[PDB]
Amino acid sequence: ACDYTCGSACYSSSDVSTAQAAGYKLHEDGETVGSNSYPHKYNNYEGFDFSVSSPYYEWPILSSGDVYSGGSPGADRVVFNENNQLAGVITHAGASGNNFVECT
Ligand SMILES: Nc1nc2c(ncn2[C@@H]2O[C@H](CO)[C@@H](O)[C@H]2OP(=O)(O)O)c(=O)[nH]1
Repeated sequence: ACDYTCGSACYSSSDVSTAQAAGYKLHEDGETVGSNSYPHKYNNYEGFDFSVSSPYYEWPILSSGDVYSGGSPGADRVVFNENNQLAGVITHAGASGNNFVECT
């Protein structure tokens, strides 16, 4: 059930897969939504040890279960690459500044 824990947000594999599919599709069509223009390149400044190759893209995953459509993105993100492989699930919760910590 709780495959990914972001602070207090709990996401299942299906939740991630659904959000990732939506984000990858917009990337594929070259579209973006929200004040921060998601999905956009994630440079991995935090230096996370991803098992998949770059480039990476961040896309918001909502605790409500809805697919992001340009509103408030919240603190959690799913990270994917050009192969639509899941690099990881990250969050701003528990981090300082605009930094991310990996969800466990
Ligand atoms: N913290 C962080 N921000 C990133 C990274 N890659 C791109 N960014 C963007 O770099 C700027 C400083 O963090 C922000 O615009 C941020 O976008 P988001 O705010 O949409 O994450 C990354 O690897 N880590």
